Amino acid sequence: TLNGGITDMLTELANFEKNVSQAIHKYNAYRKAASVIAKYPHKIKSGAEAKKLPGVGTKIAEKIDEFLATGKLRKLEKIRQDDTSSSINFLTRVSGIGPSAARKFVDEGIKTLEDLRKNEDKLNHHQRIGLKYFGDFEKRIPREEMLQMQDIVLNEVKKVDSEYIATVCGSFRRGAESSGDMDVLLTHPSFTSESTKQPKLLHQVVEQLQKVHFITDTLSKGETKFMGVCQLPSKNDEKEYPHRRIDIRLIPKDQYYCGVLYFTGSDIFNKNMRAHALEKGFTINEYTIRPLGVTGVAGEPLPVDSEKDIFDYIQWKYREPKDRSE
DNA sequence: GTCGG
DNA sequence: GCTGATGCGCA
DNA sequence: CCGACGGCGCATCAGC
Ligand SMILES: [Cl-]
Ligand SMILES: [Cl-]
Ligand SMILES: [Mg+2]
Ligand SMILES: [Mg+2]
Ligand SMILES: [Mg+2]
Ligand code: NA
Ligand code: NA
Repeated sequence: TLNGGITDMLTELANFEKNVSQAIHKYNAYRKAASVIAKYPHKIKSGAEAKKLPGVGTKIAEKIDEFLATGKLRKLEKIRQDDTSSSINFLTRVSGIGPSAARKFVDEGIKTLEDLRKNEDKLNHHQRIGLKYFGDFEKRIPREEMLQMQDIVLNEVKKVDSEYIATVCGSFRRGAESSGDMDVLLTHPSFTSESTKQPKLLHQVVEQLQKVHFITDTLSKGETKFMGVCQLPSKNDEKEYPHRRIDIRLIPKDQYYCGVLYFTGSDIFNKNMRAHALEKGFTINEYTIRPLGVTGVAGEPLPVDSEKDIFDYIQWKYREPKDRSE
């Protein structure tokens, strides 16, 4: 990988600011730099060169200078050698333990995995499930399994009502060889911006996936978003597949393109597209693209008939999902 | 941390 | 209950 | 040279 050194460096630092320093802005700042640099088609040979790129500033350039000179960064070596920092960072890897909780747990001497398993009682349900499948959630999902999981989900959706449409989004939709989790966008005719008089559209689908033992646990669940756990069925005498995170998001059918755009990501792409829409005087969310009022407030949703249409409004060359990755 | 008001 | 803030998610 | 930075769903707690 071309500038992997640098981008691993910046990505490790971002994680440090988010998880340990709880500096969310520095987090984004490192993330922005890392994306632009990873996109940069020449091997970077100095800090000054990188500083031309948007979102690289003086300090990231010093850091690139150091790393190019020595193959490491001292700041990161300090961080790597601080048990406290390192235990904080590590707890955030549990699903449902973010920066606050991680920090609190460490402040009362919960520093290891063994410690968490001995204090289940201190964990809410989400954290308790995060911990239970901690090792499973660390693994990636090969595309060939994602294809099995998709087949399973679309099959059951169809079974509940053939008018549902389910679309596997995220990295999968971008053509990744492996995904972190499974992201499913859901639409039904009876759910539109103009209204829902029909009850339990998401519920019916979650219930049916539990009925067939695909969904095994629920992290959080509302009327439009489900966050939970699933598992492919294994064969006799072969060890089980790991459990996997699954997110299902019910979007109004008439807002499908904004939704699919949102759920396809990547998260950096989304944030840069939304940032760009603003420079052009629009605001994009998963539901709509709207123009900006001078008073700050957003006006009315513009009509969209394709993903392509959203890019057009902000005057971007359409980018296929595979080119929305990092 | 960066870029821009 | 509510509104709002915060925490932890998602892309 | 301080001070915004995409946007939002769900869970939970504070102060009504
Ligand atoms: Cl749309
Ligand atoms: Cl909206
Ligand atoms: Mg992700
Ligand atoms: Mg995903
Ligand atoms: Mg996901
Ligand atoms: Na720059
Ligand atoms: Na976490």
